[PDB]
Amino acid sequence: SPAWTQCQQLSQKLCTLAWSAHPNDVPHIQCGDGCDPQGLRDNSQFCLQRIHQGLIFYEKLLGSDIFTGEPSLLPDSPVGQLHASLLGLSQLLQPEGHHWETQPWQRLLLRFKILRSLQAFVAVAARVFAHGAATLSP
Amino acid sequence: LEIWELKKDVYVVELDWYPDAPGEMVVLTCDEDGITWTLDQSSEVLGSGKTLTIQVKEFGDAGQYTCHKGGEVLSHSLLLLHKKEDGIWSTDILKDQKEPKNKTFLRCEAKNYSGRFTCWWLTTISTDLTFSVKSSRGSSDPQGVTCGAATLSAERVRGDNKEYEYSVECQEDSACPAAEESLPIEVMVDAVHKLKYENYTSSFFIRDIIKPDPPKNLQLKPLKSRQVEVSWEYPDTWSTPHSYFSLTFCVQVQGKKKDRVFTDKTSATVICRKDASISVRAQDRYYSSSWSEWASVPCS
Ligand SMILES: *[C@@H]1O[C@H](CO)[C@@H](O[C@@H]2O[C@H](CO)[C@@H](O[C@@H]3O[C@H](CO[C@H]4O[C@H](CO)[C@@H](O)[C@H](O)[C@@H]4O[C@H]4O[C@H](CO)[C@@H](O)[C@H](O)[C@@H]4O)[C@@H](O)[C@H](O[C@H]4O[C@H](CO)[C@@H](O)[C@H](O)[C@@H]4O)[C@@H]3O)[C@H](O)[C@H]2NC(C)=O)[C@H](O)[C@H]1NC(C)=O
Ligand SMILES: [Tb+3]
Repeated sequence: SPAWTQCQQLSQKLCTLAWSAHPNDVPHIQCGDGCDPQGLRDNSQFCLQRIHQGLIFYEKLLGSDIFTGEPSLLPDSPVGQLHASLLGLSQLLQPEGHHWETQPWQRLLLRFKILRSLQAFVAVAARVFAHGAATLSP
Repeated sequence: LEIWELKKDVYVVELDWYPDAPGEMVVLTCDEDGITWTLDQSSEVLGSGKTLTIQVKEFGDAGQYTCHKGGEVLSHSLLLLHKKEDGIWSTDILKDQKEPKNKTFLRCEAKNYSGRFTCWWLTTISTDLTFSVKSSRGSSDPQGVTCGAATLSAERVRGDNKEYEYSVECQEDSACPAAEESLPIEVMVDAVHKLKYENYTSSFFIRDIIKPDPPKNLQLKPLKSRQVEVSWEYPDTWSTPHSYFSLTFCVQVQGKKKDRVFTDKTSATVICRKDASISVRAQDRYYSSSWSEWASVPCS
């Protein structure tokens, strides 16, 4: 149902961009979410829905005040393409008929904390789509 | 409390150290007459009864206290000191490796995502050392991690003095190799040198301490020119299946310039030359952790 090879290509680009940018209530790919190899065989919809939930989560943060305002991101910063690739991959995971979409200046620390958490998330997502494209594909 | 039980009959006394510090008042208990009390191996008797009160101000007040009844030992009480100066606990037993960051006393490493890892630490002390290691994932609701015994693993000579290396192996009880970690693993090491008690902690995610084993079965196959087909395989200790836990590689042609090639395949074609070697190392493809050690084979 999902374009596995397209998702593999986009998720691989996400890992590259996530590390080019940065060389509690957060969604995580937990153990019971079925993103392991055996879980993807039984049913991949559970994992792919969790991945989609994390993608829209990080997409909102990258477009929020945390990253839009100052200190202004360098004109050639990888965050711009990173936000676009997050939206590009989450769009590929939304099937028809389903609607899954649902103070101090020292907050540069939060920027690096979000991107560090993002690097871990897209790493697991990239492994899921690379494994699915290699096994769950015609 | 300022005095607490570390092990059976072993107690740590938290000492705020400064000139003329009052120390702590410690009350003992013997597990009814003739109940004399000694310190270490001196017959000088310091109290009678089941309870004994002493003021611990320095290391001379620490040691093994023993309640004695009629020339017969009944119980023991070892007092160790955890020294605190200006707010910081002493860190004299372990050497600061100072990398990747300052105040790094424990360094840990994993070869895969199985939840098993090894931690190392160094010291200039050669005798009278006792180490105890405990670990858990999370601090609020700790998840089980099982660690083995700390043993002496290496001994190097750095400068005039000698460095002593200790290691320990730990394994997460219920590991999930493919999941995205949200709670870090905590490693706690108790260190005792004679009567001095200290402890050290390290916090990390398994993904951040990954260092794969070198590529295995590195071989060369010349063609007919200077071209050569390089081939290798994933290491045996790496996480499976490889279609999920993928590795990326760096192929290097070096003679004692540097020609480096980055590839995701387990093979490559390079140009050999006189007295040069072909080296390959591995890294997690999707998360930039440590590179493996070089696997090398000489040309021709
Ligand atoms: C590394 O070295 C550290 C420095 O020595 C060491 O810290 C000390 O650990 C001991 C052992 O845990 C502490 O003594 C114990 O204190 C307990 C009460 O304190 C905590 O529990 C209460 C609820 O039960 C809370 O209300 C308190 O706020 C407190 O929580 C604190 O936790 C940490 C310290 O652990 C602190 O940093 C936080 O800010 C919190 O304030 C007692 O219950 C213990 O008594 C036990 O035994 C008695 C006698 O049998 C029984 O009556 C009790 O029921 C209980 O069984 C014990 O006294 C000591 O306070 C710590 N010192 C400091 C300065 O915090 C640390 O543990 C070492 N690390 C490792 C891994 O060993
Ligand atoms: Tb006190």
